[PDB]
Amino acid sequence: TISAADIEGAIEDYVSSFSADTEREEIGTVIDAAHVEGLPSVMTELLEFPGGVLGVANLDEHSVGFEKIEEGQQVKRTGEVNPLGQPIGQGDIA
Amino acid sequence: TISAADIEGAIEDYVSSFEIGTVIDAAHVEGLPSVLDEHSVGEEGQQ
Amino acid sequence: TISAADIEGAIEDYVSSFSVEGLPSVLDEHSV
Amino acid sequence: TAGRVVRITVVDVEFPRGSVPVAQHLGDSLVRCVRGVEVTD
Amino acid sequence: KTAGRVVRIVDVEFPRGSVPEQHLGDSLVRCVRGVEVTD
Amino acid sequence: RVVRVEFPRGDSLVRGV
Amino acid sequence: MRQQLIRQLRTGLGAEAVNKAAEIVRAHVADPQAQSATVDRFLSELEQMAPSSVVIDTAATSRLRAASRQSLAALVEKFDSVAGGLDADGLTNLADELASVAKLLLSETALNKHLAEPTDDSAPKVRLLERLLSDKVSATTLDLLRTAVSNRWSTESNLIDAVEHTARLALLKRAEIAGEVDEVEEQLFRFGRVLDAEPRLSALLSDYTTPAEGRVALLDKALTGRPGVNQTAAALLSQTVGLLRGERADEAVIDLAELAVSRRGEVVAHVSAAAELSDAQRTRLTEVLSRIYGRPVSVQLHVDPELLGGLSITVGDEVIDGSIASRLAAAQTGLP
Amino acid sequence: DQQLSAQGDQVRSGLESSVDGLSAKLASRILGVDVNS
Repeated sequence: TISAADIEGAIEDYVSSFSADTEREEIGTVIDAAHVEGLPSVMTELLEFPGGVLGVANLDEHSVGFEKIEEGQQVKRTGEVNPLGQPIGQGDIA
Repeated sequence: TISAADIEGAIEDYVSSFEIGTVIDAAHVEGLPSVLDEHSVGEEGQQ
Repeated sequence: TISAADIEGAIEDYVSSFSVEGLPSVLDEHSV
Repeated sequence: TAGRVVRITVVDVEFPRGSVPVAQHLGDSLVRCVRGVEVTD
Repeated sequence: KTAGRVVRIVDVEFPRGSVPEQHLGDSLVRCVRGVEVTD
Repeated sequence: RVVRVEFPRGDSLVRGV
Repeated sequence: MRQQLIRQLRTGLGAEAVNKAAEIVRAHVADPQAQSATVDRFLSELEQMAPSSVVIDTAATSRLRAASRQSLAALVEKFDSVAGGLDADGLTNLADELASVAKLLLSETALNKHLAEPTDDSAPKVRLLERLLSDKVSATTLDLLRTAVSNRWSTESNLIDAVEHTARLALLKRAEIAGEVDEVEEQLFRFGRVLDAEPRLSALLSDYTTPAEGRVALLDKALTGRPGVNQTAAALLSQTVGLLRGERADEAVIDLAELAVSRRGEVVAHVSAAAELSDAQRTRLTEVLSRIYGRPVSVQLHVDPELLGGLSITVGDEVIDGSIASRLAAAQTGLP
Repeated sequence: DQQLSAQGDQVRSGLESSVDGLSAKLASRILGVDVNS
């Protein structure tokens, strides 16, 4: 009794509602690995590394305290089941 | 360019100009040369 | 108005020109 | 006349030259009580 | 080029952007001084 | 002289006397 | 397996749809007019962006501590007061003298240590300076040095850094007097770009173990000594490479360019565009960036093909990412 | 699961038609302007 209508509806709802609003975002750079320079206004915080990797911001005047992470990569600040809460493959969790 | 070797004497006068120590850490006191290493002697800014 | 060939030639010419501390050909950038 | 957090781990704060108040005096106007947030004596 | 050289004996330095995929910063990685190294 | 010893020529740093 | 079956079907359908969306995006972007339209749309979006709350972007010399930063502010104010009447040749002499004094201080570690140690009174420092080099430098140079040493510096190295800064300011001022500030800005940015493109050359130039004269000669023979190089930019770059203490050559050139633009009061904005912009587009971008950041901004273009459209601006530690490629990546990762 | 597999294959084959439309819509969102293709 697979409702092909449901399968179509999920994806069309995702596509139609898709939105990625550009935002003024503060970035740092990995200096070694993984210390991050920059991110002047990071909280004592969840950071995003390329490939969607997640890290946790040890703050010093110099620098802040799994896909490949390399020196020079750009690190973004988020401004805020594996321990992250992501399911690990029954599907997304509301 | 410019070069000089007699500067060695000149600096002496400057250091010869000045004993009072000043607290830098807390406690370490800089100064008191004739009184514990080169940097300092084993509230900040106090004399 | 810059040619990479000129840069390569100049740097190679200079490298030829000027070519426990010391012992470079003997362990880190400072000393053995 | 107000400090500003410098290191966070034990918060190393930095104050103006004459306004140093705070569990230690690291020297160079730093005491050891988001970086850069102002701290009042 | 894009090939590194041995700095410390091993800490190997690479040109910027050529760092092989422990990174010590300043384009160095940890894996005779100055010998040619390739990745 | 003594620093903590200083001699004319690590760096010879092997007060004021 | 039921819910797993729906999950598999949704995953396959979404993957195929997003792959075709990427294909369509790349096909549409093929047209340069499409690139222009995307840039215009992103600019339109920028006009709606709220002005930055942190009007203090600074970051030109953020590495300086509060004490040394204030001392350098006083020193640059004194230099600005002094240089008003000085002539172009006088400015060149001042810059050369300051560079020589900076290298002298760097060589003589003890002298710099003594002359940079903070103290309540400065008269001994002034006397030491005068005895050392009262005659070897002009009156303006000696006044600048005495003002510099009168203040306090967090670290002895900050003193030589400040002297180098003053030399750079003198060179920039003589460039300004001739009315060639924009030309020297462009030349400095181009030199930074080429140094970045040739990391081997920068690394060779970015060592202080070798004699400074040799590195300056290399710079002249390779990059600086060319028919089209502006004289002021040549002198500034040669002086900077001569006085290197572990800073990367490309980083030093970028810092020089940033300081040059700062003197005008502007701020450098590194806009990475998919393709070249139009004059109207450039003016609109400058206006929107200036109003949002609250300060006039000089825009540096870095044409990058894989951006695929839009722009990617960066000022200080802040980045505004309008690249179409970023949208495609988000769509790829945004699947349920 | 053979019957479930049969429904899965049949339904994915059937949905292979409308999929194109979705792609276009998605493009329109990331291009920011409607794309007819």
